[PDB]
Amino acid sequence: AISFDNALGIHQHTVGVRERNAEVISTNIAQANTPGYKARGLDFAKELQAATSGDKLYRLPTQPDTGDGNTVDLDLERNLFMQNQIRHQASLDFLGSKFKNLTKAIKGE
Amino acid sequence: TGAIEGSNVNAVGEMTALIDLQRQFEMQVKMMSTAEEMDKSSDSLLRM
Repeated sequence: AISFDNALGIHQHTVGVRERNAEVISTNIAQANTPGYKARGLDFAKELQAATSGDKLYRLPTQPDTGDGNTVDLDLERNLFMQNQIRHQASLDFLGSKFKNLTKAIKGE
Repeated sequence: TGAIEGSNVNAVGEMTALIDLQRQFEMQVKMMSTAEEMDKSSDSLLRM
């Protein structure tokens, strides 16, 4: 034992995935008005598995498009972006406390 | 022969169509206004 992997856990890979998800969600919000653009989804479980050791998912629209072809539901995108930011803040707190505890033990302070 | 045929426009029929087109037009305009009103409200979600 006594290794950074065994000490940090999955809180280092989770942060990267949460930032990846925010990039995907922000892309859907920006491309909301572009006709023909299809909303992009991200699988957290698969992304976390790939990050730990190392495809395109589309979001099914709740209602038909008005003709443009864009399936971005901006009501859902804001809700997911808000959730992603909260869980990303927790992951930073979880990962940040891993380093603080490691520093505390190696210095006894 | 000796006569000219006029138009068959029913003036009342057009006028009653006009007043119904106005009201239906105005009701949909209110739908546009309440659509952006909902959109403005659902913007504090990302306002941390």
